Amino acid sequence: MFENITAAPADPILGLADLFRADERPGKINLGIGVYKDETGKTPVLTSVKKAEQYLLENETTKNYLGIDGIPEFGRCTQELLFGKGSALINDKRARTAQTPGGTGALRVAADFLAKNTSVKRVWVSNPSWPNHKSVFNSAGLEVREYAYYDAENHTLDFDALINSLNEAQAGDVVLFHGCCHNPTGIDPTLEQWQTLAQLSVEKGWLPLFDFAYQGFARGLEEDAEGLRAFAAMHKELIVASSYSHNFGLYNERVGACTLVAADSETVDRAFSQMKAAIRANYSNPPAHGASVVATILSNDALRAIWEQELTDMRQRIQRMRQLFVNTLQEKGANRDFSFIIKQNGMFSFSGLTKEQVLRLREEFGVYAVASGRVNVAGMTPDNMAPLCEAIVAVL
Amino acid sequence: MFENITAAPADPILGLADLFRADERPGKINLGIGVYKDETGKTPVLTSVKKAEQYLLENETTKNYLGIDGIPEFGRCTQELLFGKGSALINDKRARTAQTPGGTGALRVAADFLAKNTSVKRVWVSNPSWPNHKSVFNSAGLEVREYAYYDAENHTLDFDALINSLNEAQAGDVVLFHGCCHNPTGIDPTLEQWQTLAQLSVEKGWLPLFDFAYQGFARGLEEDAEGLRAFAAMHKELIVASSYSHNFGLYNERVGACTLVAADSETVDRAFSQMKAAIRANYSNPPAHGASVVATILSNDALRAIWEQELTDMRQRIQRMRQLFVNTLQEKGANRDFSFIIKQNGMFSFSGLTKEQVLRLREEFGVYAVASGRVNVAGMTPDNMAPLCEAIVAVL
Ligand SMILES: Cc1ncc(COP(=O)(O)O)c(CN)c1O
Ligand SMILES: Cc1ncc(COP(=O)(O)O)c(CN)c1O
Repeated sequence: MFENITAAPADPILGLADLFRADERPGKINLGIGVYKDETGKTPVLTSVKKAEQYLLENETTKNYLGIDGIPEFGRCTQELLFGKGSALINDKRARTAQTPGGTGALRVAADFLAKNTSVKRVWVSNPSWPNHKSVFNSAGLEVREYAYYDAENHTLDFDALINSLNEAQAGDVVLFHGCCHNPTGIDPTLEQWQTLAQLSVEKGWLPLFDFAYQGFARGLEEDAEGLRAFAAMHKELIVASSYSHNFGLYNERVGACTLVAADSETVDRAFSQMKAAIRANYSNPPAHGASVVATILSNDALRAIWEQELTDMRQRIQRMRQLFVNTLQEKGANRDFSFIIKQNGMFSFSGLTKEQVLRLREEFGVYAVASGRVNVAGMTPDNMAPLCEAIVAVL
Repeated sequence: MFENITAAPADPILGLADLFRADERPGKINLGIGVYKDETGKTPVLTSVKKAEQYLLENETTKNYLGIDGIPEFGRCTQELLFGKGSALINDKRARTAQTPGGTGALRVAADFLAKNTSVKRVWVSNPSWPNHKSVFNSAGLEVREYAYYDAENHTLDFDALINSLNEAQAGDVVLFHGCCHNPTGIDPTLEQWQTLAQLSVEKGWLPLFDFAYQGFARGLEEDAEGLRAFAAMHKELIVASSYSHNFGLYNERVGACTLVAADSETVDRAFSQMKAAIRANYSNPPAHGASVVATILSNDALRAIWEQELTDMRQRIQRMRQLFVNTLQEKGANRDFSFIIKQNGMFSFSGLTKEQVLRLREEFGVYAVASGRVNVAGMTPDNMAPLCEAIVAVL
């Protein structure tokens, strides 16, 4: 049966790690990572998270299955985090949240629900986007189309091209929006541009799908949701796939949510029963540990206070590294203006390097970046900043 | 979109649960549960699991992503549990294991791998089987056909009718086998029958898919894989979906595995890359806590000794209840012969009640069982045994 199964290509983010590990050169730097890293080069367990795990160790009396949709307060809490504490969507019971294995899992559940219960045939993703986007929608049997987004010349959101590619793009098509900290560009719409897109979205009959993987990493917990919130005000229907992998450092516990909103309560319950039937035929019911940690933090005000500070420090570390990257570049002799880096948000940016400059830094120097020129600013430390910058000045 | 989504039909097993917590009238017995309960009626955390979780609290320094296929050690220990300590499959490197979200998640990733990389169009499951088998194979786009299994009259394995229905199965079809503790029947093949089914499988060209959700609950760890191991001896290729939800009490942490064996290592390496591509497009990589707990216990001889003892006592509790149920039925005055309960394995048996006898049992009060007649013997305690048997005698 398996004799003539072909190999499956190297994953563009994952494949680079092996290459790295296996290189065993001295002062090598990996900017191809997809995880926050602190000043010392590591990805620690948050203190709030370790305190909430001690609590669970002492209080759990059973590991009996969660409901198909998970922990209830996990769902109340992510609804307030996404839509704000007094949202009409919450008071009018127009939203339903299922706990899922990570943001990727929420995205696959949304895709299987849409494919099996709806007329959606196509989803529009930005060019560029996180490459596993195309694979979850394609696995569910959905066509993915690309809209323009980025200006390589100016390192900006070329809004006009985005709006023009989103023409025609039929009523009943899904448009996927990154809520904040665009991966791979770090270029986000302004609140005026989000409000325009929201208006255009209801004029055109699109179904907005927000991918929210990085809330809290651009400007703040509430600021980062204004885009979503501008759509949620004008739309009857909406889907949000969020992750708690980054803002809680819970990467391997698979903590995310898939939120469904419909015009009203009765319609969200009918549509959410089919979302649950899609979960049941995939993994049945969700991972409890990671999500229990999130519900314990978010609901205990001491713990939450400490988590918010831990998140603020992760956000400020990335902003320091963005200023220090372009300053050191100007100092070591960089030939080009790289100030756009300071404008961009979260852990990713396109460095503005050629595929051949990205192989030059791997081969010659210790520097590892994704072929696209995407670097992760959290991989830079005040310590490796000068050898990294000398190496890219050398390939400019 | 969503305006006219129809409600999903209530899940047979899970739908009874809410009717149960809505009754709240006094000495209600729920025998429709899918989990082990002890003499208290509780589903405890194993103390071996509490001990391994504290070790993880003290020793984890990161929650950074696992590989797509999960924890290594977890994979090796799963293969020795399944295939035995020195099996040629492990020494020839013919097997590859991916850590998965539960036994249901393993079934779904085997199903997407099979639907996307293979000529399989059908899977044969027994009649009866766990209701969710049809649904995960169907969500992957696979046809499920049914082979005969149970003898309603004699309460046995109708072997002649199973061989016969399986002659309709073509080469390149996957046949699904419950490894031990058949759900809902609890009727398992003898080793002589397993060996028959293996030989016949080799010459007719079936692809074996074993679902092993209860290893250790009928006889013992090794005794329970005896059937798997007869197929593994003569087959080039096979797939095993296993769960650690029941023998470890790790239900809501979603701990299972999917094992691929092929003719040789380079073939299973090429096919396993396609399996990992299917995982990546589903939930990206697996939940760490539960599998970390399984690998810690299995790795350490002290913890593994305590676990084996905890599994022994669960297995002996089910066996005592099977005995005490047919004895109490006898002395409470049952006019049917329930001897067959003693012969069956693990938590489930068909009681041999009609649809209208289980409805009246429930309404005329107390006892909740699946419409099918399926009873979970671990929901019976020495305390509720006589009123339960009272009510069953009352309806024959
Ligand atoms: C845009 C985007 N969406 C979804 C995800 C997935 O999140 P998770 O790690 O929980 O799968 C990522 C990766 N972190 C992402 O960058
Ligand atoms: C036969 C069978 N297979 C698979 C599963 C699923 O196991 P899990 O809960 O780990 O997904 C079950 C349910 N426990 C089952 O009874």
